[PDB]
Amino acid sequence: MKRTFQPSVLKRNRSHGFRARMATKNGRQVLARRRAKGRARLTVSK
Amino acid sequence: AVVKCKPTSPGRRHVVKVVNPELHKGKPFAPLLEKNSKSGGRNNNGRITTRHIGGGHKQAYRIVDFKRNKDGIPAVVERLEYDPNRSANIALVLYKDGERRYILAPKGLKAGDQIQSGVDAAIKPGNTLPMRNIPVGSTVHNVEMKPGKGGQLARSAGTYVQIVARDGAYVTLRLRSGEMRKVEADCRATLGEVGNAEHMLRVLGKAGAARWRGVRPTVRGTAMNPVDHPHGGGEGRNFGKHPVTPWGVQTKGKKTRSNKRTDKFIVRRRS
RNA sequence: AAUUCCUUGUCGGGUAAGUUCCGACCUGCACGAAUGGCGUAAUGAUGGCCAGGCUGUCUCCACCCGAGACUCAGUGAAAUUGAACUCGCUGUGAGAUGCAGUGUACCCGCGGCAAGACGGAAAGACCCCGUGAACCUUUACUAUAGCUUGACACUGAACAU
RNA sequence: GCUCGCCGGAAGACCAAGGGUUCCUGUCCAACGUUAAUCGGGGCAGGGUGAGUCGACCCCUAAGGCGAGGCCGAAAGGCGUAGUCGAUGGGAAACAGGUUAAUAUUCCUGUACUUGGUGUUACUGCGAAGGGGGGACGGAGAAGGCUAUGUUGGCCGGGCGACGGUUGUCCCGGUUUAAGCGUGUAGGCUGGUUUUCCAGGCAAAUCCGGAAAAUCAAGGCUGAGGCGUGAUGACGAGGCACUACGGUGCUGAAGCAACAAAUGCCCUGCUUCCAGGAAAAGCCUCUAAGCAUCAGGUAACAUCAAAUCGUACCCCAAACCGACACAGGUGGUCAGGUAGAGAAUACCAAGGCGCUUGAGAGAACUCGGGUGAAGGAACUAGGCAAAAUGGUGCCGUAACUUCGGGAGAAGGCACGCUGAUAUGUAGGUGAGGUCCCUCGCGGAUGGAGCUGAAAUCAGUCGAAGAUACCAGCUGGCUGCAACUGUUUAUUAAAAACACAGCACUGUGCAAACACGAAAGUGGACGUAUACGGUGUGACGCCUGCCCGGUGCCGGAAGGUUAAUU
RNA sequence: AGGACCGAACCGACUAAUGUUGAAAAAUUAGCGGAUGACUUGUGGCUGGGGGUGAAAGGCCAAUCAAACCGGGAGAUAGCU
Repeated sequence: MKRTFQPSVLKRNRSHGFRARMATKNGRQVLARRRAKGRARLTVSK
Repeated sequence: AVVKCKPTSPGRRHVVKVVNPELHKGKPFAPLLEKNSKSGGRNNNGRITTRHIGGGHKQAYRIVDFKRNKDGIPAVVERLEYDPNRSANIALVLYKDGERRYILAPKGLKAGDQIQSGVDAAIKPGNTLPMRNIPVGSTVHNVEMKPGKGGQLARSAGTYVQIVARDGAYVTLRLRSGEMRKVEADCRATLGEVGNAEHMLRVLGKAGAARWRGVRPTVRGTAMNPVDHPHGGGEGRNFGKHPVTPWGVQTKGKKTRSNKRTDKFIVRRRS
């Protein structure tokens, strides 16, 4: 049975990568919220 | 020519084909070709703006000359070609100076016939002249609506318009729809009728034939649920309301023309 | 009749016997002509019905080959669980292992069966209730996008009546 | 280690995606492994991934994203031009052998190739963000010529048989060799060459396109494979000195032919059809602005450079997605033998495995199967399930029909093996020899050798010859839908949804309509034989009556009627 | 020639049994349908919540759909347990 998660590094970065988050105001707010929370891993870049 | 396919299997019993042997059996003129990417009926927002559009065979656009501004240059027809972007056929014309262009095919234009555009051009099918010079009552096609804009009327498979009267700067025309419209006499027009009369006689014969054209299936609307269409659902087949479009418009006689911008060039709507 | 309530309508065919099926009849509860009517070859993992072949489907089960079940060694769950020294019957309190009377019964496992413990599982979905929701409908109410009408503004010039 | 069993269009081999050390060696057995564990994809330590040619990066672009200005929008922001990004596509070059416990087209040996920089020499019109060519493109079908590959023979080496025979028509194994370079064949495409002229290719042009003459027919391009060379080499069954029986030096025979043959190659070809089949760059040419005893361009030689990153291992699975060492899911490539139409199926080769609890017993009952007296649907809501039919060839085949079908209708007969026809035929393949020549990978004749059906006749074995696996039950009446398709992922596959066809209606293009506060976009680079919406639903015969209601489309006399005044 | 025929791969999911604290939060086994097309598949892209998409089932939109998910208004309100 095919499951929901079909990994793809290229699609992973384009959808949730660091540059993608910086591309929009709302995405930049996501990083700001995560930085305020002190997240060790800001995004899924690596 | 119209030929009926033999009923060797379902899906071919009712297939009627329009075979034209005169059409070129080869690749078109590459220089006058352009990329034509499909849209699926979706605009720049990505939303379906026109339904029932999608799929179909890949097509390459042909640069058809709808202006015919090469005044005073005799041209000779090289061959007739099949155009996937339009119902009518197109003809490859070679001008006396070595330039090749694509034009709509009139009723009786073949390889070797000569055509010419301009005020002094002869009154023969395929020739383009301003409607001021064209005698009243003759049948024309590819009519221009504005001076120099390019042909915009009677471009279909076998359509044509006729000049009914010359009142001065404007010429009244009887369009295929029956509309009596007037345009400036300076507008250009092509003599004759676009020749594909048999185009309306074809029978697709099967569902797949429509899909080849890029026409996706149409869901009626009475077969949907109320959340989807005004015709909605019901237990069985009820349909107890006035017919409407999606989004709630009568679409059973209700006139939707509200332009009012020109509303002066129109003499009689139709019928 | 995918439509017929009365109804298994009536007659005929098929069967020893046919509420189904097929063919007619018309008394169409409550068919009907593009929310189509009546036909229709072909097609269908489609509905109904009848035959030949075929058989453990059955009369009526028998034997056999394997995997479990069973025993030994190793590892090692689960739902459930107020507490239990946790029997039958009749009666009682509204269908009793637990009350009354009476009968029966040495203590404890293992393999089986599933009648009861109103067995386990899911704060019944049916039903009603709440001045509870949610979507949906419309000639319910009140609004509103859109469409449409006119006035004024953007907006002037002469001429004639 | 010897047997046995299982897969073998994989349960083998090589990758992408993804994972990220699971790879190799040593060591340890608490935990992890559904048991034990000396073992492990477990713990610990060490080791391991070598590139001008593979891939990425890089050059080029598709869908699409972003977007200087710009247009639009309360703000946020939206769309989009010039541009710039974006592979799943296009663009230069490496093959064979050997080698490590673990890497190799990356290292080593041998033999090659590509694109650039600099310099020398000779000959020289060079030059672009421009022009043209090219790149460059569909589906189906059809053969023909080939190769991969396989079979047999020949050759070489070895063998003479645990039990009758086996020195022969016997048995086992091997018989392998690339890129590159040269040759330019089967076959495909195209008529060349020279001069003159021209409203075209945003300006120019010797290039492209077009026009008019002259002159010859042989010019050119593309092109699998074969052959030669690469190769006096490498590899090589097996031997000989070493030989911790763990393995290395040296040596190492034959290394040919015939036939069959692909879904691969010629083929981005050919034929044919309608639904009419990417873009851009590299590359080849054209000149402009400009530079000209320069600079640049062409060829040869020499020299230098080709960086950086990935490279282990798994990759139909115990390493990826499923919480698991989970009967699930996961794209590409490779495609042996016998039988067979076949990538089905059976049995096997190479290779890989026996699926991480076993040992006994041989109860009920459950699960998966085999067989069955007599009867044969009496079962049951229902022939559910099971049983049965099953192949090829020939004969034969109804109603009905849209004349295609129905149809493999139904039904019947023959199938093994041996021999002969014919010591292996018809057919296919085709050597030597002879003849011809513009003598060449040539043509004709020629038929050796090899390969090889099918049929007839006769004989013969069994209960049974399409013997296994594999492999249609058939027929009659009838409802519904024409049909192929589509649908409730995870209880509904249907008579529902689509459908071709039909009709009504809207829409004259800045179209109707749709998404958008707007710009704008789709509709459409379309134009009434078009497009949107609605209903109906192939086809055949037809589709009657009613406009009071509601809606829609017109109408003008009057009545009523908003802001405003 | 064919939304032609028989039939593997491939894509489907009609019947039955098993399983139902399953090997599996939909699978296995034996049959079954399509299998040159309205086919199927890899990679990437686009459409966003009263919205998308939908050969239409209220289907699907990350095991969730008559209005997804996450955070917030928020300790919504609960004449009810």
